[PDB]
Amino acid sequence: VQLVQSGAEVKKPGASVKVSCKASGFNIKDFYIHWVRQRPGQGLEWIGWIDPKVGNTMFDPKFQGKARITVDASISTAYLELSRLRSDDTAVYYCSRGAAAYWGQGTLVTVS
Amino acid sequence: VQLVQSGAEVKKPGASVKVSCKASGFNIKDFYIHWVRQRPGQGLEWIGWIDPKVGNTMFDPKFQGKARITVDASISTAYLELSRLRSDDTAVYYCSRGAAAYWGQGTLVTVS
Amino acid sequence: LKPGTNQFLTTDDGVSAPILPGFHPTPPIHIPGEVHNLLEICRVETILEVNNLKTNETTPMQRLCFPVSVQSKTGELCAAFRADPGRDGPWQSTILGQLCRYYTQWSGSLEVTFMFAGSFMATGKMLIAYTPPGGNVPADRITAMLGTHVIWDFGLQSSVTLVVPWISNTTGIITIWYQTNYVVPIGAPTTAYIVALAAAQDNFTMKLCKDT
Amino acid sequence: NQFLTTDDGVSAPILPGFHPTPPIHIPGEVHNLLEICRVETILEVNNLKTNETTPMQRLCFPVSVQSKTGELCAAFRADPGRDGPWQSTILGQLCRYYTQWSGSLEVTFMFAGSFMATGKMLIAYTPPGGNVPADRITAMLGTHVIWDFGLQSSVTLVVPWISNTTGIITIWYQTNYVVPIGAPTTAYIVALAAAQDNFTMKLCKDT
Amino acid sequence: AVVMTQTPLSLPVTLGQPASISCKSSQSLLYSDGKTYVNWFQQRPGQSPKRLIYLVSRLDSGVPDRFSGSGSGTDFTLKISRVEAEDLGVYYCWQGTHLPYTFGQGTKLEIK
Amino acid sequence: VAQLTIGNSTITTQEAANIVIAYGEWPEYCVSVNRFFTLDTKSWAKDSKGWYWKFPDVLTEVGVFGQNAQFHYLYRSGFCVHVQCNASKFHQGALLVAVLPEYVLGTIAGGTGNENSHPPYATTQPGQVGAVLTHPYVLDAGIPLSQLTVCPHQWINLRTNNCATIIVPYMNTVPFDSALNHCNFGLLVIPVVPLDFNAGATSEIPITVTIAPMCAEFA
Amino acid sequence: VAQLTIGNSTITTQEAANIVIAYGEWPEYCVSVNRFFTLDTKSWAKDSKGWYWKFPDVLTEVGVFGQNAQFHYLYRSGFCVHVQCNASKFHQGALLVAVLPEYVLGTIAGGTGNENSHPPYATTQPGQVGAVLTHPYVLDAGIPLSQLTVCPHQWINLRTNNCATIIVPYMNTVPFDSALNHCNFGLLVIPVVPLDFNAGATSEIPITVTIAPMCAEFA
Amino acid sequence: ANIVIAYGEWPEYCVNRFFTLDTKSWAKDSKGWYWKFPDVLTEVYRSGFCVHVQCNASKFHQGALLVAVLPEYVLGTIQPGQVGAVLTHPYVLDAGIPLSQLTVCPHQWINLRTNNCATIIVPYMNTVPFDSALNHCNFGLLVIPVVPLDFNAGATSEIPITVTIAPMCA
Amino acid sequence: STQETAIGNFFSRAGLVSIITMPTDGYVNWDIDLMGYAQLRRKCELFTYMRFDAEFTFVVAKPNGVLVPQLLQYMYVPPGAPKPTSRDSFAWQTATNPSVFVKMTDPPAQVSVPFMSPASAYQWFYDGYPTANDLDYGQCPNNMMGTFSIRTVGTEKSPHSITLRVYMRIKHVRAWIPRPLRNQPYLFKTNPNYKGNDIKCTSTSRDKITTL
Amino acid sequence: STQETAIGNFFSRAGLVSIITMPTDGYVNWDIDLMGYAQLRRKCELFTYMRFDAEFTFVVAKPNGVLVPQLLQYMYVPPGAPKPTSRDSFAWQTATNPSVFVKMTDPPAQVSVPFMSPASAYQWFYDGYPGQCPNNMMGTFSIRTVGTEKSPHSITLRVYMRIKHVRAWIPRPLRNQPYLFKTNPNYKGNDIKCTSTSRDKITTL
Repeated sequence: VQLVQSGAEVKKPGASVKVSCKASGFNIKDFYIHWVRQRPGQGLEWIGWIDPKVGNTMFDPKFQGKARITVDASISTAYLELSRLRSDDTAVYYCSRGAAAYWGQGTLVTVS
Repeated sequence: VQLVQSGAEVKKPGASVKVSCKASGFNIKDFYIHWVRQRPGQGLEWIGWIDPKVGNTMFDPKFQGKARITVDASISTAYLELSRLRSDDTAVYYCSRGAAAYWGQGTLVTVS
Repeated sequence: LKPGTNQFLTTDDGVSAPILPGFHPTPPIHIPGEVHNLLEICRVETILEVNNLKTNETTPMQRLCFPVSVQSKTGELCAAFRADPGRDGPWQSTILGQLCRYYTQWSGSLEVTFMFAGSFMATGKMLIAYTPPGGNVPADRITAMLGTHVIWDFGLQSSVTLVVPWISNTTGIITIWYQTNYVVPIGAPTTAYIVALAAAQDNFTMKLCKDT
Repeated sequence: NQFLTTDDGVSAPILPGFHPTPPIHIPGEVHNLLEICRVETILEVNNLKTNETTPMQRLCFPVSVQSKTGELCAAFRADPGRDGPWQSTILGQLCRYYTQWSGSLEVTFMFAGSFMATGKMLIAYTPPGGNVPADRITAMLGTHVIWDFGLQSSVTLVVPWISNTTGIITIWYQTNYVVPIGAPTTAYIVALAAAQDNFTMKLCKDT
Repeated sequence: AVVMTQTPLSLPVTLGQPASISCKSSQSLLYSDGKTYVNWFQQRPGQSPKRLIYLVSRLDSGVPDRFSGSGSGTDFTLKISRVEAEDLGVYYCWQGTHLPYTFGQGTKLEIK
Repeated sequence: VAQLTIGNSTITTQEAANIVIAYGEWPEYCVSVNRFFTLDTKSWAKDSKGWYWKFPDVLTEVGVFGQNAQFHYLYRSGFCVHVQCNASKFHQGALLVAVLPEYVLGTIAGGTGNENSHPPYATTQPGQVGAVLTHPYVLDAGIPLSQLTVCPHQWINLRTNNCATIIVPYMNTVPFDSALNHCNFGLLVIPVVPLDFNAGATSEIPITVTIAPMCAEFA
Repeated sequence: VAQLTIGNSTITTQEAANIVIAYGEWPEYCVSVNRFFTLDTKSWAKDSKGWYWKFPDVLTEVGVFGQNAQFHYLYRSGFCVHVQCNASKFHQGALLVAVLPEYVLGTIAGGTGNENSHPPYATTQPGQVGAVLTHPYVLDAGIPLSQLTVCPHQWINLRTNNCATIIVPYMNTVPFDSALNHCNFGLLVIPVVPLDFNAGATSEIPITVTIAPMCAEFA
Repeated sequence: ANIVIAYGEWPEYCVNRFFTLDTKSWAKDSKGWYWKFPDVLTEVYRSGFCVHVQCNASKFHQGALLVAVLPEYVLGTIQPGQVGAVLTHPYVLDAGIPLSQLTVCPHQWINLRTNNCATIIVPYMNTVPFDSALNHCNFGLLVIPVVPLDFNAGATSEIPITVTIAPMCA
Repeated sequence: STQETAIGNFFSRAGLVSIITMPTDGYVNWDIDLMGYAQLRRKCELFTYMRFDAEFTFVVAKPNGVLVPQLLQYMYVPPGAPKPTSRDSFAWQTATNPSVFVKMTDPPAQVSVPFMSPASAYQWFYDGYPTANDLDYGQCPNNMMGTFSIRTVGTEKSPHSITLRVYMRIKHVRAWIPRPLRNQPYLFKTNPNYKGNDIKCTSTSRDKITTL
Repeated sequence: STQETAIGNFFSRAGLVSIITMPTDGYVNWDIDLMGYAQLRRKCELFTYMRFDAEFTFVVAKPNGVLVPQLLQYMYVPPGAPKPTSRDSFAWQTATNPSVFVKMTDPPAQVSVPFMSPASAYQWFYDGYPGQCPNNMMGTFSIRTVGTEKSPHSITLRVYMRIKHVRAWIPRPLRNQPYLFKTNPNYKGNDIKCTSTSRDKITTL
């Protein structure tokens, strides 16, 4: 059971990207899927999780507007759609079911 | 430039699956993306292509109802959604931009 | 002698003994401009501060108007601000937003007018779009027109009015989209400014007095 | 110069400039508490000692084919203030907030068996200060109705007067339970109780 | 707007001596329900993070039982019996009581 | 037999005037919505405990009742429910259909997923399929079933009748509200007398719910 | 100045009765749709050749005009167009706005992609942004521009006026039709006299199109 | 015919010539001017006033002015007569009144795109019906360039502003 | 007669809602809620929409039962205004908050407060979340009457420790939409939770159904 | 409704205007003052001509808030009469300056004073010279104990004040800069605190 993700991206300010998170083995509609961030040279942060059964999605106050989590049951993905990027949004992003079981590799994004 | 795809799937009759086709390097909104099939021990077949600019999708008469091609511009995918599978739909599926440049690896599906 | 007597209530009225009973004060004289209700004050147009950038505390005279120019492509937004007179931001600078600090709850409808200030030879169109509360800011122009909007043309009139339907106690977002690019002939200036104004309608009322 | 606890009077308002929200008509306004004591609520006649584990069975008492004709099936007193079955109804909970009550009551039953069942039962009520009957033939001599659950599924019995030794209501078997092949064997009877128009309560006290 | 603090910077350690990393909060992290909720995560330089402690003092498939944790109410701590080489990395606090989930400042383990 | 049809749907109902109007007030006021939305069929087993649906979240996903009105989201609506249980003449049992306004389910369920890594939150919008009750005797709140009949209710006795309709008006402190946050009332269906049938017959009796709004305003 | 508003939108137009009714027939018949949908602004450069939009595909994606009516898809509608060009008093040029019914573009374009592995197909639904013409003198068909004025038309001369409105009724052999397949008419805007301006001024003059349907029936 | 009457009261009762002041030149970086009224008249009782402000500019200039009267205008630490006086920090006028809320007083906008005339009729406003003139000043007229002037190079650099006062039966 | 059982005579009696002790910070901020002593709670729950104003009374004496003059002050904050945080904070001199000034040796104070909900009636049961779509977790509404704040008058600390009780009547009640009672014991002050494993049945028990 | 925002409700509620401390000369001459605490000042200046009478109330206690049965006198002088200068001066026996005599254990005193301007309304803004201050004064109060030698009880008191029958005659803009003095509208010259808060980009939400 592992969560594999997409590759890195290089973008410009004001754009909108969406990273992906593959599920494998375990069913996608059971666990919450959290999303965390790490600015380079800064401690781990948190964005928000998603309830895949009905669609409850809730975010940290900071990124209230910017972020958007969606889930697909057929291909078993979990997307995090950022929007209106600034120079502060260069970081590695991870998707992890609950906290313990597994996490995925880092996906660095570049806005410069 | 290569088209990587999803893994194999084992399903039951009457279900609906969707394979995926990753783009890489080249832009997704320029070329047509065809989809072909190979029943085991049978010659190559054809399902239908998609015009990614506006959304023109057209299929072979045979699978007129069953199939459904969609494209996503953000994550650069190309999905082929089959539906109402019978015992005849066990085959390898490939996605290829135009015919020549590249094709992707085979994705075998199982309905038994 | 019931309970509740012998106390000093702060907000109680009543007749108190006058200190100078023989005194007859000066009779009034008609002077113009008597105000009875505070809602006469909240119905005049005052300047909004839409261009409240972080680089304007040094020279604050530029904070009153936001610019338009020829170096901007068509279809992109120009400015955006929320519509709630109680919070911080642009509504602190108007007479409505200062008299709403002094009350807790308010409701009613508002109106926002703009005024072009360029030369006589300039021409172009801009789209004033308003999204209702609990919605989302539009991503581009084609999703903004589908809501409530007016199309301001500053080659015909120099001032247009946009009315906000209802606010109470997530709020609305007003956006200023470019419809066409700025058109000027030889000799006219390049950039121009737009000054904004805001006041309330007749059905604006407040209650539950508080202190700032 | 005293703070009597239960005295009324005009007291000085804390916010004289405040004008509160005007009312809006919302449905269901209740003026007297006797509108609440006139609706039928479930009794708990089968309050045995072996039901604290699964309390859903406490709402209905059974009838069966293994019972001979003319044997008492169940019984209960009629006073909403004391303990026992009357604690579970809305009348018996609002009578804990008062001291003296009087008036007339009504108790309705409702059969819940299959469509093919037939038989008769005798609902007998003894007045206060009398005695519980020993068998059926001394029970029919008093006030009683003969419920037949092959014709109607709900019958009503009215209690004449209670005040502040009380009445005893008995459910006698008149005929045995009759069922065809394929029908179920046992059936349940759910009871209901409410008050009449002349029920009043007259002094306030806490529970 | 809860905040967390950790014992600062790094406790230089050697092969076999305890570390005693501490984490202190601003308000009690006990939910209405009986459970109190904290977690500790460890990330090795160059890999995704992993969960170490469950609830306040329980372990989940972490073979070394060296990691023991303890505490309640305002303060929490992790006492390790013997720090092996594998244990080098960074350490964080995660808290679940209030809505803005908080991740800790982050400390370092170093050799002397 | 009566084929009641309004708009697009068509349903069959008995010729019985056994309707009950909640609190004696018809829904009074001040095109493609006034139709019978019939929900999923719930199967009544031998040891089931009861089901509940909340309103007006029950018509949010299916249907367009709560479609964002891009002008403003002020709505005000009543309803007309229909519960019916198609059983034979050899089954027996009794149901209790009642609408209780402003229900709050204290009980908590784990929900779909956590790893003791957030407090497990609770779901209070069952939506389309509804949800089973946990402890009936208390109705997932402290209220006793016994006294549930103080609200608007109707009995479904399988011996006599298989229909129960309740007309419920709008009941809230404010005349209009934002829909997604609120939930006005809850319909409950509780098997007070359990089902029984001799072996060999059908094991699950079906239950069908039909909803019809009464002039949901948007002005 | 006149603030014409109908429904939700509000636009400003001159007080000129220079309207032209196509073939002398008002659109006669037998709520949230009668509003001014204003399209994207096309920039008129110094060497541009012309633009065209097809109808009623122009309001299919944007808007809900062609929303599937789940009953049946019989529709019948007219239109009211508005072309305006905001230029200064030092520019010069002339436009020719005309609606030609039943246009067929013989010319073919490669389209977005092929590898000489299917015959390159052609696009005839420009949709929202329109599309540039290739050879104006023939209008992508053999028709000569010269004679384009036999259809309903209006001149936009930058010396005098900057507005041109055409009222076009419904024109088809059958009274109703399936929308997606068909396309009734095409609006064309062709710079017959080219733009000129002395160096220093603005280089691109804008063009704004505004559409308003006239009681699109669905019955 | 765009006159504005201050507080809706015409000056009623119980020298009549247009005194025109000196012309003030509006530069590219000017901050604004103000005249205390009884005093201006003095160098050149119960009385009204009538003030006209006009700016003769071309159709290729751009800018906006805000003419507003203000009763009992008292200033921050610094009686100007004909010439007037400049402002020190425009944003706060000189008493911390925010410019933004100046429009609560009687006012009129001078936008160079549309109109170049603004007249305000102001009645007598004081606690006593009569007073002395050399000590007291009733109101102050303010002209502040809220939107700055701009022009392309080669045109005239200074746009003129002319004020004309006319008494109303003193 | 039938008047004794009316809605008016069901809530008319006064009863203490809280006990406040200030021994030797110097101030306390007692929140207002009918809830907080159990008996009343269940009574109120009889209905789901209530509307009423209150009338408070404060009796004060030393813990020991003797009196000593010490002017006190009972500052009342309306909903939305900021609460005091120290004995010498800025809030105590705010005009908008009314207060009474009474002596310990005097008869007890009496204050009436009108209902200040933004809606038309109070709700003891709210189904949704406090926030279009749900945004945060919770099952509590927004209805309150604001806190009271009690402290001694002066600069330095009082020599004596004081305790007080607050009694409250309810008047002019009206009610709407009746509901069932509560039998399970309560567990918290805001949500209707109950003990899961064991459920106390409503009635007592007997041995046989045919007993008398 | 519209009655809550009227001019009568916007100045009705009372507030303290001064704190007077007399520890162990024996008297104090508190002048009348409305520009004394800041809050009222802002509110008051919303207009330039006001007219109102007041209603005062003096609550008195020891600094630790314990009452002592001791006598007081709150002498009130009108505008124009000379103020007292010593504890045993000649002014304290003058009949034309009214005074109240209240004990400390009594309920607090309450006095209303009508507006005594020679003009018809108060002026918070005067342009001319009498200086840039007008001549509006409503007298001063004078508080002392009653007796010949010093009372052995230090006292403190607060003065609350209501405003009745308000009327206003011209409106003006508000004030954003902090104040510097009690009589003139000066402001800090070098730095000016802009009224609004700030954001980083104009196109932010």
